[PDB]
Amino acid sequence: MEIKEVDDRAELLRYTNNIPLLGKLVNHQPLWSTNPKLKSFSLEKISAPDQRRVQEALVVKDLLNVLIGLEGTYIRYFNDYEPSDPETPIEFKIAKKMDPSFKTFSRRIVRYGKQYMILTRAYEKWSDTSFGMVLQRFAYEIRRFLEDVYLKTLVERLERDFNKVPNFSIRELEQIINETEVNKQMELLYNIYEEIFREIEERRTNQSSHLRLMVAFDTTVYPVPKGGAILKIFQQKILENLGDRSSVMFLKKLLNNISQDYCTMLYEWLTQGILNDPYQEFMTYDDLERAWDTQYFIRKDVLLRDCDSEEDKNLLFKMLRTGILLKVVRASLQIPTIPSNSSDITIQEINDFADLMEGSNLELYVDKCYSRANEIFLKLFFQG
Amino acid sequence: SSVTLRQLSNPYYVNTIPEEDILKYVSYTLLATTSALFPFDHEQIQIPSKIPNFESGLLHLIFEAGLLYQSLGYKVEKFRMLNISPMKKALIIEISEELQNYTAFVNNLVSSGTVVSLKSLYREIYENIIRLRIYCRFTEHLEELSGDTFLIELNIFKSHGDLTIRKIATNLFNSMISLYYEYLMNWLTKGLLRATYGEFFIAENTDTNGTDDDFIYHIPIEFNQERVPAFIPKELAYKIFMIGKSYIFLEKYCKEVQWTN
Repeated sequence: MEIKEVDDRAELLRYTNNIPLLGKLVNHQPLWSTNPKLKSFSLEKISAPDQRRVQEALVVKDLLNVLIGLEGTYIRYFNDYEPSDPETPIEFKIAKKMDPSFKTFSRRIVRYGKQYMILTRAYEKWSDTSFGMVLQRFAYEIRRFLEDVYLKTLVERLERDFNKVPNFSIRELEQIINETEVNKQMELLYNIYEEIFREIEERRTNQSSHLRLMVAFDTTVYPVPKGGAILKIFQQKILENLGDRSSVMFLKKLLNNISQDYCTMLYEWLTQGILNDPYQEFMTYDDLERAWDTQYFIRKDVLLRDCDSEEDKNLLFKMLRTGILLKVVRASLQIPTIPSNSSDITIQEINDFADLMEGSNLELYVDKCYSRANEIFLKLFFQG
Repeated sequence: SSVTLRQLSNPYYVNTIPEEDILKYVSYTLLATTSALFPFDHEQIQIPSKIPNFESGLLHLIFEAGLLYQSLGYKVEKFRMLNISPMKKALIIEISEELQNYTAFVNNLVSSGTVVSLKSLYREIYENIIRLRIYCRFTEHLEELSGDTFLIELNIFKSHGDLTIRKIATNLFNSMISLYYEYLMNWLTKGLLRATYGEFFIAENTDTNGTDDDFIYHIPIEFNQERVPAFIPKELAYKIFMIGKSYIFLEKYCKEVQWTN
């Protein structure tokens, strides 16, 4: 195919004030559709049954690029694609002059490149501090997935077979993608994306829409669901994948690797009385960051459970009180931390969120923490 | 059939440069050096028409590392010539270490001979790209910016959900806080304010107008409460201030030299 001249020069982007911490810092390549570097070859010319395999070879070469988010020579980014725009949806168009059987395979394969790019871009957006550590860890896991699973499979298996295997074919690509279940993993991630995304849009849309404790609610709904608001998505998705052991296993693993810092934060609150929430994802926030009798606020929107039932309200308050008593003790003793040997009650870290949320376990975990907080507190008050 | 699809697609790409040749010059691009295939201009990499846009899209994704590398290398070289706070040197040094690790990694991939394609290469260096991007953004403002501000920002990032980010922020933080600690020691053990470049909350103030030019009524030490870092209790910062002031008083005016030493 004849070569066309395009002044293709790679450079770093000048404006970073509008780029997420993990966003791309390099200009996109010139597009085929406006600046092809090659005269195209109509595939019509090789539609013949004896040349048909060649047509397929050319099509597969594009599919490999489509899967990693690049346009090809027969499959192109659609008409409104705008590579400099983080908000532009991406669709692909398939050259009309193509064997119709390939055109249908292509649509089925192409959709994954679409998901790939979306997930890629989404995790980059989520690298901002504005989204919270729960989402950021998820964004991490997405990125990690793509590096180690998606692309690894693609290169080790598909690029490799394209280059090395006689009888390698387009029908095989479909089989392999499903064979490794990478598409299910992506489909789940994609659907999580869609769920959070639509949730964000709903939130964005809705701009107009006994204990001696200073406990106020903060009914603010955040544009970005954070903390429990995210963890709930995962829980709900698991509940929608019931019976698919592979899928739920994946989702559970994933959730436990997302909730890990959340759990740590909760643990310290409950065993140390330490509030440390730089991204404002934890319920129970207060002022100042003397004057110790400050108000505590409950971010209803980041809660793991509703606070409408009596039982969960009671649990929430117990968790709150637990940390407060510990906070008092740390202040009173002028210590950074309360050691495990400060009491006869020792409490293990939360290392499995999903398990903690299985029912009853949370209440007991908290009760143990609470009991401990009182043991320590009372010893101080009646001895110290 | 008897051939792979690559063999069949081949005859249409005969006018273009194969991946073998591209890989032979990629290692140079990745270290931001120039080459015969990819002349590396001051800030741009020239891609020949002989490499289709099909592959160019990947090369941009790959080449970004070389460009980021270059940018960080310049940040290092610029600052290497300046009289700056040790706190910045700590950041700079960490950048140089990252660049050294980057380099070794890249050289190892190339020398291993196991990279046979660009898709493979890209995937293999994917993480390094991410790491450089993180640093590149952290160094974006490494100019007109104090050491404490950086420590604060890093503390935010130390809590970031992304594992790579928190590791990087942590390492940068630790490299810098170590020298912050040294400032505290100089003050606490010597009453010394040295090489702070305005990046330490306790300051010398000898800008007098006859109001004790000889420092017999006051010791020309003051501190900015607003510059006390987040990790030091304000009350303690006060004690720190007073210890060094007391040190000075005793050593300089009371001449309690044997004791003080």
